[PDB]
Order: sequence, then structure tokens, then C-alpha cells
Amino acid sequence: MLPGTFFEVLKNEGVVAIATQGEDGPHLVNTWNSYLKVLDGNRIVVPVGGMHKTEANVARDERVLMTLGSRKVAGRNGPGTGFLIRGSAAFRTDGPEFEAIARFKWARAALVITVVSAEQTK
Amino acid sequence: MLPGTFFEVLKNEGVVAIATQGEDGPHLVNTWNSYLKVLDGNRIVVPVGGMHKTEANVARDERVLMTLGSRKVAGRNGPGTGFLIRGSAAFRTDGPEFEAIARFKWARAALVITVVSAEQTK
Ligand SMILES: Cc1cc2nc3c(=O)[nH]c(=O)nc-3n(C[C@H](O)[C@H](O)[C@H](O)COP(=O)(O)O)c2cc1C
Ligand SMILES: Cc1cc2nc3c(=O)[nH]c(=O)nc-3n(C[C@H](O)[C@H](O)[C@H](O)COP(=O)(O)O)c2cc1C
Repeated sequence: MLPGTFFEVLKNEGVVAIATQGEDGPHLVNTWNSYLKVLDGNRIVVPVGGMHKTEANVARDERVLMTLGSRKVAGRNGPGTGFLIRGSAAFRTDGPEFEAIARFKWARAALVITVVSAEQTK
Repeated sequence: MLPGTFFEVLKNEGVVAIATQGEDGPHLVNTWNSYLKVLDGNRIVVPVGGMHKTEANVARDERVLMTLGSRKVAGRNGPGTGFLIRGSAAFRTDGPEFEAIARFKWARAALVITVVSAEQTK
């Protein structure tokens, strides 16, 4: 369901934000546009170095939100666009999904987000 | 408390993420690095066009999280850095805080975040 415009955004660098539900409010961490690996089946894979609090939150509630964008991709009303992604998260430490980001020597896991919806918010 | 590195990040364009506590999970919206207006007293102002769900969430829980960064500013161990900002939010439709972003004519309000902590996460 990820649209072409989303893939255009990925051709440009930027800060990706991933929100999870914490015990006393939301938690928010980041990665880079260039680090995302998209696999068939609506899967976005993120290389995990830290994200220990994020992983703990996902264990209690798999639902996460992700935003990303680029000023270099045209939006509906002018330069720049971005997306709000909603999906379920899981942490993999072996298999094809981990190998997808194993190139990062510091990776301890792969954060796999299965997309349920993708909205272009600009 | 906002460090020099944070201001260096603001010299570069990028996508800012703002997380709030929603009724059934977190909510996440965006703005641009270039749109942030920093005021004395640890205040970060954001021009508000939409953010209706965000405003509703802030009405129930004023605590918000904000992340931003830039690959153009050096981190501790390599290129690129960013920040996790924690603070309290308030929406203004008049007064000096609103006037700070009034140049954006599409702004129905100003999202004022009073920062409690700023952590460079890379
Ligand atoms: C621009 C930027 C990119 C980041 N990329 C990653 C990344 O790819 N993987 C990762 O584990 N942490 C990354 N981080 C650090 C996380 O945002 C987070 O601070 C750290 O993983 C701790 O996660 P936790 O608070 O869930 O324990 C990045 C931080 C910034 C500012
Ligand atoms: C790159 C990018 C920048 C944005 N900048 C703003 C902004 O400055 N002000 C604003 O009100 N919405 C901005 N938005 C839209 C918000 O993220 C959000 O979708 C919208 O305000 C609705 O908020 P709500 O979901 O809290 O109702 C931006 C979206 C993107 C992708």
C-alpha cells in the first residue's frame, strides 16, 4: 500500500521518527530515510542498535507510528511532503528480515514494521 | 538549555516530529526544521495549520516529545545527529508567542513547547 511518492521520499535523506506507547506517555526514537529497507508484503525494516525502551514498549503494544518526509519531493500544495505510517512492529534477530539490515555492524536486531496504512500528510 | 548543536541542526532543513498521548495510543505529527521559532525561556514555537487531534491530546496531557536532526551536523561517532526534546505544550491564538509565527498566514494558532530537557541522541 506504500505509494510511489513514499519511495521518492526514500531517495532523499531525512530523519525518520518512530512512536510507541510507553508506560507513562508516548516514546519517540529515530532512524534515517536512507536506512529503511522496504520488503514485499508492506514491510519496512529498520536497523536496531539501541531502541531498548522502544522494544520493551512494542512487547506490550505492537502498534507504532512512523513519520518521514523530504523537502525535495513535491507535496499537494507546494514543495516538500511526508507520510504518517501506522503498522505493527516486531523485532527480529535472525532470518531474512534481520539479514536485510545486517550490513550495519552495530545492529543487534531488525525492527520490522508491517504497514496497515500510509497517509501523505502534505 | 538547548545546546549549540541543536541550533546548528536548525540551519538545515528537515522533518520535525511531535508525539502526543492519544486516547488509544500515541499520535505523531510533523513540521519543518525551518519552521521552528526558538524564543527565550526555552520555548520552541510551531506554526499550526491543522494539528486538531494533537491539540485535543495536549488538552488532556500537555507533555509532548519532539525529535529533529540533520545528516549535515556531526554526531558523536559519525556524520549526522539529532535530538529528543521533552516539554510541555500550549496552543496560542494571540500574544507574542503567536506573533512569533504569524508570518505564516495559514497558521490558525501557535504550538508553544516549553522545553524541560534536550538530549542529543547520536
Ligand atoms: C537522526 C538519528 C538517527 C538515528 N538512527 C538510529 C538507528 O538507525 N538505529 C537505532 O537503534 N537508533 C538510532 N537512533 C537513536 C534512537 O533515536 C534512540 O535514541 C536510541 O536507539 C535509544 O532508543 P530507546 O530510547 O528506545 O531505548 C538515531 C537518532 C537520531 C537523532
Ligand atoms: C514534512 C511535513 C511538515 C508539516 N508541517 C506542518 C506544520 O508546520 N503545521 C501543521 O499544522 N501541520 C504540518 N504538517 C501536517 C501535520 O503533520 C498533521 O498531519 C496535521 O497538522 C494534522 O494534525 P492532527 O493529526 O494532529 O489533526 C506537516 C506534515 C509533513 C509531512
